[PDB]
Amino acid sequence: IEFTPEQIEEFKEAFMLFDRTPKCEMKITYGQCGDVLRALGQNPTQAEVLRVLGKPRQEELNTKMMDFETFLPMLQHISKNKDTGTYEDFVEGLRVFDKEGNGTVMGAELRHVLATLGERLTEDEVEKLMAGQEDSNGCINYEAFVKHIMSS
Amino acid sequence: GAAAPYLRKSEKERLEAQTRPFDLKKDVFVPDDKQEFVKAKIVSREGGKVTAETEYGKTVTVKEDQVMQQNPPKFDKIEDMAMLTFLHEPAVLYNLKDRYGSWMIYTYSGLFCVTVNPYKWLPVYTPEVVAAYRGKK
Amino acid sequence: KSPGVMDNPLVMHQLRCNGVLEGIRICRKGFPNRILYGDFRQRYRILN
Repeated sequence: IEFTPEQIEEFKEAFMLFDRTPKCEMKITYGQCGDVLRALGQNPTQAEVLRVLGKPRQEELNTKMMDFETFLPMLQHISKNKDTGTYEDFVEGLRVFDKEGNGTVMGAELRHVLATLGERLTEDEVEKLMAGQEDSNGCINYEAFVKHIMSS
Repeated sequence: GAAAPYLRKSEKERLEAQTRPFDLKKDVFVPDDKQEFVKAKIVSREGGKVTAETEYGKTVTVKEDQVMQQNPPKFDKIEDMAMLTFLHEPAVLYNLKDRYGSWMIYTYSGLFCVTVNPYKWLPVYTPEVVAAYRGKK
Repeated sequence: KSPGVMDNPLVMHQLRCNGVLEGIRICRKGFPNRILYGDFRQRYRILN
């Protein structure tokens, strides 16, 4: 496998954007390797990001810089992954909450699951995820929730 | 499970083999003034009456029913109480006295914990402790 | 009123007096952790 003329343009655009310098230099940080690939469309864990890091650095800013010559052999590798996820995994998953067959979810119980296990979201991102409107004591639903996530 | 620093007790406890050959099998708890309840051994049993010595070796004739059975050091200086097996008086008495002394005031005796007041501003209540403990596992 | 000091005669009596024995006889299985089952089910999901 190798990158097509359309794919090379996708990689070039995003990389050229990432070059943030008063005098430019054409490099990305190893930390920025995260959201780069994400904007490229590939959905990775931070585990997937660090896996392709030249330096055994973990999260920090100001370790290693990668050129496009280095970045492409990163991208070319990333494309191989198959397990990205569907909708119906998430439907099966989120149904487990149920107790009476309602597919309805209380707000507190819904915020807590986001925060606790995994790569995790913060208190702040939960405030963003739920800012209303006008349903008290105080329920969301699993169907409309997931479909909006996938919809973007 | 896995230990922490002094907030928990020394919960990375050992299993010192020395203690094992003792589980065989006729040792009991005798009443003392000094410590309270101590360790005695059944040497010879006169039916309803017994001849049980003590840590101090003094041989004494006793009446059956007083003899509380030994609850092995498999439950020495752990966090909770839960696992202490033979639940007669002295098995508990010894275990908490040495917990307080070992700097652990509060102790799990289930949900209804035991605390033996320290009376001293112990440096445990600092936001290092209160930074880690944020809906922790 | 002394810090760190303990007495045996007192504590002897007190552990016999706060129903600590019988108290451990039930509260040996008595769960000290207790949350909500809907959450724990939803939060564990795809482990299996």
